[PDB]
Amino acid sequence: ATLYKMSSINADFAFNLYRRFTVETPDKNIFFSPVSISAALVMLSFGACCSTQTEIVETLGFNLTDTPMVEIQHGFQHLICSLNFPKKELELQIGNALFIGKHLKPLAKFLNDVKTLYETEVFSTDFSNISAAKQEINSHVEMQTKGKVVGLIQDLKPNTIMVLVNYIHFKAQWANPFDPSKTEDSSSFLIDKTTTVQVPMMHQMEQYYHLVDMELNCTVLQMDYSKNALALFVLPKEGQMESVEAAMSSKTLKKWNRLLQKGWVDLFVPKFSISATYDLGATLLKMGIQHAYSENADFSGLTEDNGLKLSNAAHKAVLHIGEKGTEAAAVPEVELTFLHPIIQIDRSFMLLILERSTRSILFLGKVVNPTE
Ligand SMILES: N[C@@H](Cc1cc(I)c(Oc2cc(I)c(O)c(I)c2)c(I)c1)C(=O)O
Ligand SMILES: [F-]
Ligand code: NA
Repeated sequence: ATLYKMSSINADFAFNLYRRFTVETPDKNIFFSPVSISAALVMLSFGACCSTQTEIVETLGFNLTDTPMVEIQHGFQHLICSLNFPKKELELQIGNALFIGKHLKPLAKFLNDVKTLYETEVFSTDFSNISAAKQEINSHVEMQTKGKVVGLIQDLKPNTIMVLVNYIHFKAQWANPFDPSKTEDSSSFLIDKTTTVQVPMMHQMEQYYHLVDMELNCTVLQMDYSKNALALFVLPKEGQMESVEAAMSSKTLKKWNRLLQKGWVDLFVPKFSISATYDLGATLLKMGIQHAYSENADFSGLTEDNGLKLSNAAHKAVLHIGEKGTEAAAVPEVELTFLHPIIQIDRSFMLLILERSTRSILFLGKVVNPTE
């Protein structure tokens, strides 16, 4: 039940956070894992008390009258268990960790609870050595992501006390892989009104769920992975990116779920990779997480020691889109005449990667320029 309520709330948080990012960095690539951020902040909240705690979950979009705190905590336990369960043909792990200055001692019950509930690991770190601390954090993340997310954290100020990190590991195959013999190099991709970049353009004629949204002035194309997950490509009409961004919400996803229809599409999709790195504090504080960052932070559920507060919450997300899926691997031959409409993704678009069993947003972003 809680898992069901969480989907809409987590999606609205995703889009609200996305909009915060557009105002921090206008007209630049955006790419992050909403569900991983949500889960990490619920974990952090598990060690917080009073307003420090309620600020976090309310900023995530929850109403404590509707979903009591313990229900949220257990709903996210169930979510992580579900997403991270081993599945054939899909690797999916969301995860997080805390790095805490060595002078502060976490409560053993907290450590054991968050490992059990959320798979979280917690490390004692000497933040007086900034380069060493960054390497420790980044090595942890690189190992947890089987090497895919490298250099997640880039900046730490002196007097760092606690760092939250969150990440996602994702490996998947398209239900309908592209034939690499049809991939065209150096196709033109508009990164703004007048500027083009050259990108390889994959090409497949197949049946896809898609729609033309007359209200929001965009075309939506659904491409399934072979297990659990799917991609939505959101292609705004000329000059309509801003109106699309403003409209994205859990209500919009519900509308599209109903209106998507299947048919033949002569489809052209760029082959590319995207990444982005964030220090989330700026946005999260604006969105309402204040006490956790202050000298009055109440982390009594985390430690009996005085002086614990959040210093930084860091996140990096990366994804490849290629002929097979997420991996640069061969497409076996076995796995591959009326006039059909063309959808050509040759200009800036929004991208969602969704997980079906839990209705989580694994990745959300805007591809302004696919050639980083
Ligand atoms: N129809 C197919 C394909 C599909 C899956 C998902 I996941 C999705 O994204 C959401 C996200 C939220 I949040 C919702 O409340 C709803 I309804 C759909 C959409 I669009 C389409 C299915 O379900 O397998
Ligand atoms: F196939
Ligand atoms: Na296949």
